[PDB]
Parts: sequence; structure tokens; C-alpha cells
Amino acid sequence: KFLPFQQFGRDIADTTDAVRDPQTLEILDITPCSFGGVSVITPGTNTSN
Amino acid sequence: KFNGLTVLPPLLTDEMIAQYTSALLAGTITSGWTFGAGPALQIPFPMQMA
Ligand SMILES: *[C@@H]1O[C@H](CO)[C@@H](O)[C@H](O)[C@H]1NC(C)=O
Ligand SMILES: *[C@@H]1O[C@H](CO)[C@@H](O)[C@H](O)[C@H]1NC(C)=O
Repeated sequence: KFLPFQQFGRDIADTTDAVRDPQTLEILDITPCSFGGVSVITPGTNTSN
Repeated sequence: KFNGLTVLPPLLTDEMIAQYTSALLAGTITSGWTFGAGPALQIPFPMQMA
């Protein structure tokens, strides 16, 4: 924890380093899950499948 | 923080770019200008500067 009457953290724009306001106070991090796109490498239909 | 955005790595790494630059440097030092116009022909550097 940092100070009593102001606890909800946020580092730059949207990290929001707190759940909302835990009764136990105190904050660790924010990273539930974060994943990106996909792509497919293909040598060509007429060559293989 | 993964806000719907991502960066893709460059196709050539910094090490490979450095290797390309070093190859160009070695070619232009030990072979003058001919290595860019066919096979690399060695030539002593003072004569190249001449
Ligand atoms: C219950 O409230 C008290 C407040 O001091 C504290 O122990 C904690 O925030 C809450 N939870 C538990 C398990 O005590
Ligand atoms: C694929 O490869 C075959 C054999 O080389 C060729 O005949 C054909 O024109 C190529 N393209 C397609 C769309 O099949």
C-alpha cells in the first residue's frame, strides 16, 4: 500500500494497478492475459497442401 | 500494455545489418570499386587511393 485515502494505481494511461479497491488494500500488478494475432506460412497450393 | 496494438520485429536483425555493413566495408577496402560490378578483384589500398 502507498497512502490511505488514495490507493488505485495507474502508471501511464490504462494499466490500473489495482483491482478496484480491495478491503485488504495493497496492490501488486495487472496482467490477467494478453495475446495477439496469428498468421499462416504456406508454400503454395500447387506445390503442397 | 497490449491495448489492441503490437510491434513486429524487423526482418533483418541488428547483427545481420552489421554483418552486411562489414561486408560492404571489407569489399570497399580490399577490392576498391570493382566488387560492386562483378567479381571482387583485390588491389592494394594505396593504388586504390591513387
Ligand atoms: C476483513 O476486514 C479486516 C479489516 O481490518 C481485514 O482483516 C481484511 O481487510 C478483511 N478480511 C479478512 C480475512 O480479515
Ligand atoms: C503449379 O505448379 C505446376 C507444376 O510446376 C504448374 O503446372 C502450375 O501452373 C502451377 N500453378 C498452378 C496454379 O497450378
